[PDB]
Amino acid sequence: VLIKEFRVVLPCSVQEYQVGQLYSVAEASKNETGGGEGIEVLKNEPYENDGEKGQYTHKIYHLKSKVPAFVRMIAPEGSLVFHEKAWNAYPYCRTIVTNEYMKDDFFIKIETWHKPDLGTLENVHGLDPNTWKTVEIVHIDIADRSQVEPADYKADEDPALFQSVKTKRGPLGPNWKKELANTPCPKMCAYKLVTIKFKWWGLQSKVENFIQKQEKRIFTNLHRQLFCWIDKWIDLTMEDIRRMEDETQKELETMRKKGSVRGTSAADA
Ligand SMILES: CCCCCCCC/C=C\CCCCCCCC(=O)OC[C@H](COP(=O)(O)OCC[N+](C)(C)C)OC(=O)CCCCCCC/C=C\CCCCCCCC
Repeated sequence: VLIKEFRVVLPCSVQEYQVGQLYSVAEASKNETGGGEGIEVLKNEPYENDGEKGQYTHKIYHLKSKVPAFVRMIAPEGSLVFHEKAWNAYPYCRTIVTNEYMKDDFFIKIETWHKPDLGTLENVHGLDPNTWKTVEIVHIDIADRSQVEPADYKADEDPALFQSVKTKRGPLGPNWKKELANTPCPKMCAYKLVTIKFKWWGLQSKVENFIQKQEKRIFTNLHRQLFCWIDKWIDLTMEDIRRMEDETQKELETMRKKGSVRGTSAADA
């Protein structure tokens, strides 16, 4: 088992992010879908478990050629399908990724708190004090080029080179964070606690570390994009998002069937 907390500080409010995250996840999902691989949405509906209200989503990721060669080698044919269930009770979210073949020996749990600060809160998820001390804290800086994998870099998705037309939140320079700190502009931080378990003798350490590395990468590219697409979603209402999600669900079903594979790829070459 491996636990890490990823902190993503953004130049936007917690309120704006609720819309921004959904808009960005919808677009990022389409960018990964095609040629038999990609995202499939099974459910996206409201819920009210116990005394909690929120949005529930059930999605399946088809990652045949997106996983590294070593994973295709050990995985039975047709088992590289992953279910992602998420109970989004924004500003809080609980997501769990599972795999049918792995049953209980595999899971990716992502628990996120969205707060109006700059990633200074400690143990926001209130984990056991001693356990918390063994959790690695990863600070994701969407403006830091060094945190981007060369293969993923795109100058048109570089927040360090982009300026919003509708908010004027100019290009994020090296010291944008400290600047924002003393700039009473919207600010927030997503504390994403990721707990990974991959029980498989001989590969546990390797696979758990691999998945954390990939979650880091996915969080990094997604939020860099989220920021650069800010003019696309900054003026949207939750209602426009629910309309977009309905359209997206349908567009995914069709994309996944046609064309070739597109999007992010992982390789332990
Ligand atoms: C033997 C049989 C088993 C073999 C398996 C062993 C090998 C292990 C290899 C792969 C296993 C891991 C697969 C996990 C799939 C990755 C997706 C993921 O982990 O989704 C969770 C993240 C964080 O959850 P969230 O609540 O923050 O967001 C959700 C927003 N809500 C709540 C509104 C819905 O969701 C997001 O960021 C959403 C961002 C959307 C963009 C998705 C990009 C990923 C698509 C392709 C990349 C694939 C690379 C392969 C490596 C995968 C490792 C991660």
